[PDB]
Amino acid sequence: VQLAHHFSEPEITLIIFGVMAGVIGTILLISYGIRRL
Amino acid sequence: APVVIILIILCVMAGIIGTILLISYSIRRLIKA
Amino acid sequence: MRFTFPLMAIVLEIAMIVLFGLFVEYFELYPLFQDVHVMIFVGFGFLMTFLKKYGFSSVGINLLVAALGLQWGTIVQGILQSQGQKFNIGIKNMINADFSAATVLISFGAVLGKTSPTQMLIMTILEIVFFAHNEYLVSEIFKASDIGASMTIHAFGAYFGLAVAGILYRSGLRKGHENEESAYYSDLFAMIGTLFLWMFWPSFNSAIAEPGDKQCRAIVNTYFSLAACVLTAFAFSSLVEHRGKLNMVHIQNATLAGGVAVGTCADMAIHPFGSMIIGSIAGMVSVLGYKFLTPLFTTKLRIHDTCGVHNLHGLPGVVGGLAGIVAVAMGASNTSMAMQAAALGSSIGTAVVGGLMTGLILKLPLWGQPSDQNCYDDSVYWKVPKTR
Amino acid sequence: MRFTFPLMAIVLEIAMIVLFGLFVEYIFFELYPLFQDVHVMIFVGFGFLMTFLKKYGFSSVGINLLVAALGLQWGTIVQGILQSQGQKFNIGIKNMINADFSAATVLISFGAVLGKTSPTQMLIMTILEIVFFAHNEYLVSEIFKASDIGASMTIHAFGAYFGLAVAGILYRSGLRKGHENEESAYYSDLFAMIGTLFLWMFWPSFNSAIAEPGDKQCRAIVNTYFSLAACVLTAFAFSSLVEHRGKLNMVHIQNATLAGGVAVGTCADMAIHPFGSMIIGSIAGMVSVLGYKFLTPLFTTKLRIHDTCGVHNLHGLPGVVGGLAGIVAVAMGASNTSMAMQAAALGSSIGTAVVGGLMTGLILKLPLWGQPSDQNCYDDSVYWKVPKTR
Amino acid sequence: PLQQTGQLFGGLVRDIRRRYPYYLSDITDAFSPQVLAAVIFIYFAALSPAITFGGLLGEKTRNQMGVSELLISTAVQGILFALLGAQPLLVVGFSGPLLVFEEAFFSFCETNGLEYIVGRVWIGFWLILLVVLVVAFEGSFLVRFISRYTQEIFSFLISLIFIYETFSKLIKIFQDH
Repeated sequence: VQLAHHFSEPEITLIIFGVMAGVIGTILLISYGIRRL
Repeated sequence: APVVIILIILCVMAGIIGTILLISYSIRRLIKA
Repeated sequence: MRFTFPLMAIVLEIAMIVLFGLFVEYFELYPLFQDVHVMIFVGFGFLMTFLKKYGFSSVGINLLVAALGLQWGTIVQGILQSQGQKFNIGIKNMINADFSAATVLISFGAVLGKTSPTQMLIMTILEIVFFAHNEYLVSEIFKASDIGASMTIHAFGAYFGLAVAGILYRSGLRKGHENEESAYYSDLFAMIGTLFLWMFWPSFNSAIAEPGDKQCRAIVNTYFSLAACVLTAFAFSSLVEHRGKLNMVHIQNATLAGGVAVGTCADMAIHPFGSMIIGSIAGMVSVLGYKFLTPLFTTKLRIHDTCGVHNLHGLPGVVGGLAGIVAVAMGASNTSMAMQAAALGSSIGTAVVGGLMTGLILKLPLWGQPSDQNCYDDSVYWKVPKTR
Repeated sequence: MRFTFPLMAIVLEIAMIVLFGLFVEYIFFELYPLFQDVHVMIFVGFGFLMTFLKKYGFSSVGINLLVAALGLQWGTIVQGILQSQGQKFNIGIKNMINADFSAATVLISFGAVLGKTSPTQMLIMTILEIVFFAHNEYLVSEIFKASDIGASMTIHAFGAYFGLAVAGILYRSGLRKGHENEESAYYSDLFAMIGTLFLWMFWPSFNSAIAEPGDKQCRAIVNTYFSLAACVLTAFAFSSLVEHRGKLNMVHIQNATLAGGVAVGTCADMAIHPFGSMIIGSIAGMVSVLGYKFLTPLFTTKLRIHDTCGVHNLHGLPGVVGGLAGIVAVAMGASNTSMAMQAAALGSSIGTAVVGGLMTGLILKLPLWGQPSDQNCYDDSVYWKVPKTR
Repeated sequence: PLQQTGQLFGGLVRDIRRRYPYYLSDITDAFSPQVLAAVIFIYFAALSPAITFGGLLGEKTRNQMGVSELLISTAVQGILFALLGAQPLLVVGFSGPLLVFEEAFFSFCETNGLEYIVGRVWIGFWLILLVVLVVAFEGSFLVRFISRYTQEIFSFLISLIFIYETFSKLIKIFQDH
């Protein structure tokens, strides 16, 4: 018996991967902005 | 339901072929240049 | 890529093995099955060997396409008949798988010489899916009588192939091609396929006929339809040719139109006189189609049909459907008028739509399609001997 | 000399007539269509399969007919004598089917020495090989009690290794780097495709003719059907894989597409499932193509065994794969009979084929049968009137 | 191989450009009996650590991670690495240092009332973020500063530890019997 969560396993892992991709993209854009100005 | 199964089988085969061809094309475009 | 074809063949075979493991479990109709088998592999394959430089591809891709087709058609037709459950395999399953192979080979005749073996594997898979769905619709939803399959096999295969060939149109081939020509011994070899199809067609139209009166009538009506078709096809070949010379294209193909056009009415009580009427009309229509409609389709409608399958399978298949409707009109069968008409319309429409989608997939430059100059040439895909 | 071939044939025919008069007397109609299919396989399939040689089509098909016409009579006599233990026996449809099976074994052996032998040599080979084959098939069916309903070991492996032994004994030094007449032509290859297609289509009858009526015969038919279907796909795929620029090879398409029918033979009537039959067919096609590309060149040059039709790649290796498949099937529990008895049948089939082929080839090596020269090998004109026009 | 391009994922692109051209040779070069003998050797060499660390990971984690999980992970990652990796001769598997981490983490999760299986699901989530960033900025160029000194010290130490554990297993048999 497992506790019922609002997000299912595919939904929660998609959310986590999306937040991870946003963090990676933010880091890459920051690195792109630096070393140019 | 049989139509769903047949469409699922076609989707699996199409996905396998498309993924393999996509990997081959990506490797080719990375390797030639 | 030279590895696309072996990769697709191996992947498709592994998929076939897995599907058989998932869905498949384990004698008076076996001779009729073997007759249909000879029709599938010797008949069509050597019938298409008329091209002087495409005999290897004709017979070999016939064998490959039909071998893939029987497995895939077994799986799809069994899944349809079992509604996704496991099903057993008898002689009837093998016969119906050979019928699906026949449909794919009829469509192959439309695109012969302009497509790759990889394109042929893809077309086999997609076409068998569409054909099996339409045939289930005709047999179980409409419950129409098509025991010889003028509509579900011949008309479907012809218009599927025509839709594919229309999508795969090449501008450089509309005026003709130097490789698109027959040879003397090539036509001699094509006569082998013609004769085997003619000899064994009564088993084609009667294999899955209901035992008793229907199966006997399917055999007798097919035989006399072909007997009349031969005479009328010979007569009309001479009539449309200068000085009345016979054309081997007509005697190779239009001599078999009676078997196609009698398929719907094969098991029905149309009588041996009526079967001969149908066969004569089929031979005449097939000869007229080769001489006047094939140039019109190639030049004006931009639909190139290599083997003239519209004249052997399409027009005679439509004639067979209309004969079924008329036979229902005069009490030869207890099936409804509207269901025969709906079967004809559904077969033609499903064939056209499925052929459009399949040809759109086949148009992607990923399958090693031959160039315009290299069409109708074995050397694109085969090692060819130095002498004939 | 000039009359050796007709005199040997007339003496053999008179001997056949005398033996038939001394030993032969007169379910049939149910098994007759299967016999008809097997007959077509014997005389049209095997005969036209070997017509790929550009200057040897006449000898291919005609010597196939002479060997099989003689072989059916001689196999009837030998198999009936062995079964009846020297007593007079009655012939039925089973006798004809088994005689055509013996002829098939001899034709498989003939595929190895095609183009390098005389008709007299093939008469002698037919006579001796039928005795050897029938003695082994009686040992495997009656003493070892093995199940080989499709005869992967007794017909295919036996015939292939018998022919390989004869070809090794009849080895020609001046034919190891090739011969101008050893080559195909376009229409010769189309005739070979006629033979290939008839063999491929009628192989289920080949594998189910002697099977027990009911579930076993139907299982043999279904297994052969789907094994051949899978074999075609894998043969085409590996022919594209192993050749230069991915071009298909007509040798592979003509021969390796029957490897599934060869290999499913021992397991034909067993309950391996259709999917198991497809796995054997897929491997059989792969193994046949790889044999044709790599094994035949090595056997011809390193081992001095020239095999014209590549019958080792179609009947030899797939026959051994089928016998091994049968051993795995008994271990899986698909079949009755012991593992040791199946293994005994495989070893007996090869050992007998190699020993009998050695003695037969030693007899054939005598310079008395008008065998051709290295220069005249693969040429119909040695024995036939060949038309000027192709 | 250890130069820094300055382009994002530049080192990743160079490695694929270097090894994937040889992909056809990576299949044909295996057609030798030495490769098959290597298969039989490395099969046991990889299966036995999998089984032994599987018993320990299970004993120490209340079978929340055990032999079956380790075997499946080893097989899947080995297949994907041989199919896609740039140095196929590496053998991918569990190790000692990684067994000590699982015990420390399982003890940490036991102390703090945490679920060990979910904790790792989050550690794995953070691992993907790290390796993407390091590959993005060519962080594997820092490997060039590991000279033969450090390499040989690590190699000799790991070989000595392997021999010592192999003998300690035999010592443990004599003590039990």
